Amino acid sequence: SGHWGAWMPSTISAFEGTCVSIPCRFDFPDELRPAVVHGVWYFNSPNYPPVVFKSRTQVVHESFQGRSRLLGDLGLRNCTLLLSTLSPELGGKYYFRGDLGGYNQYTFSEHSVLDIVNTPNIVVPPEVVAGTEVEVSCMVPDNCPELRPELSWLGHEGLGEPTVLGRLREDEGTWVQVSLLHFVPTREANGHRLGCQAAFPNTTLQFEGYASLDVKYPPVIVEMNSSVEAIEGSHVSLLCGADSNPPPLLTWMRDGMVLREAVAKSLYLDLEEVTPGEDGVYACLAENAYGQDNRTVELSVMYAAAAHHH
Ligand SMILES: *[C@@H]1O[C@H](CO)[C@@H](O[C@@H]2O[C@H](CO)[C@@H](O[C@@H]3O[C@H](CO[C@H]4O[C@H](CO)[C@@H](O)[C@H](O[C@H]5O[C@H](CO)[C@@H](O)[C@H](O)[C@@H]5O)[C@@H]4O)[C@@H](O)[C@H](O)[C@@H]3O)[C@H](O)[C@H]2NC(C)=O)[C@H](O)[C@H]1NC(C)=O
Ligand SMILES: *[C@@H]1O[C@H](CO)[C@@H](O)[C@H](O)[C@H]1NC(C)=O
Ligand SMILES: *[C@@H]1O[C@H](CO)[C@@H](O)[C@H](O)[C@H]1NC(C)=O
Ligand SMILES: *[C@@H]1O[C@H](CO)[C@@H](O)[C@H](O)[C@H]1NC(C)=O
Ligand SMILES: *[C@H]1O[C@H](CO)[C@@H](O)[C@H](O)[C@@H]1O
Repeated sequence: SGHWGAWMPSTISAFEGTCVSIPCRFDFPDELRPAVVHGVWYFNSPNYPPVVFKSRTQVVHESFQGRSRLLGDLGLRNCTLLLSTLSPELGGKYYFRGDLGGYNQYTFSEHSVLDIVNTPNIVVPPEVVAGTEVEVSCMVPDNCPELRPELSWLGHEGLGEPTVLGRLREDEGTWVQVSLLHFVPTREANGHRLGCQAAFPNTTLQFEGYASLDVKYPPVIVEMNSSVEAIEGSHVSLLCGADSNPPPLLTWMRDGMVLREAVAKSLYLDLEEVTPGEDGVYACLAENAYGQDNRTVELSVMYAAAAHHH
């Protein structure tokens, strides 16, 4: 109580070409009773930081000229800063310095890191599995009073209609715009391109961000031979194809014995000089981390080989 100190969000973000208001409050010993309260805003991009604002001499660095103005009264312990027409160069650390005349100048420790962005924020859970309810969100910074972002999805036709949460508060007292997608994805939703757009009315500013859904799903054996009727002594190739994400482990088996095994989309089982001893049921097993599938095929050597003398 009645102490040198400041209060501002450690981090804050805004769209390139827009504005940002950095909420700021500072305090000082009440015993001072200054007739006039002065202040200085400094900028550190990565020992001579450019001056954003300085009430004393009204000096403004060229990078901030006509792009920065102090909001709120310093006499009311309110050092809120507005930065306008933002460009990537303005990204960095901002800190405030109090000046109550005499030797009562004070550079406050707490600062604010401004992040300037050009794409909306799409949040997708690290593991998306088919058959489970999934939430996807588009987040957008909302710290510009003069310009409000309109949020919209791109290529969301198969995922259902969005649910707009609106302006939400995050930590440090900053704001975001959030829109949601709640859906149960099938295997078809794998690779689906998801896009979000942040547009500002009465401007030409339009920001787009895209992401691709990685949908995991169990194997479905889609390629499989029908009942094989082979010629004596011929060559027989059995093919088992499987569709899964991630790619499946394919296993050819007969009589409880693994004939061939490989992590692939398709797996061939080659039988040479086919004899009646090769007759029987062959099984193809497909499995990944999310499920399994299996089919069988009966091999029948029912065609006698013709003699071959020339
Ligand atoms: C330190 O000083 C700073 C600056 O002096 C103070 O910050 C200001 O505080 C005042 C309150 O004293 C605020 O003024 C209020 O603003 C409210 C804003 O809400 C409406 O107005 C907007 C107009 O641009 C409008 O966008 C908004 O949303 C509408 O549009 C959206 C899309 O267009 C849509 O999503 C919405 O649903 C809605 O339709 C609202 O309608 C307003 O409601 C109040 O009546 C009052 O005017 C300033 O905005 C603050 N300025 C800044 C830069 O933050 C700060 O409080 C001081 N600190 C202390 C401790 O005193
Ligand atoms: C946006 O509207 C403001 C007033 O609300 C006006 O000053 C400005 O010129 C407009 N910008 C454009 C590009 O029309
Ligand atoms: C099984 O099917 C694959 C692909 O359709 C084919 O290449 C292969 O020759 C077939 N096997 C037999 C014995 O016909
Ligand atoms: C093959 O799949 C069926 C269900 O599709 C299952 O009941 C059976 O146990 C599976 N067989 C093997 C060997 O995994
Ligand atoms: C600011 O200056 C020093 C900082 O410790 C103290 O005398 C006191 O906190 C004052 O507010």
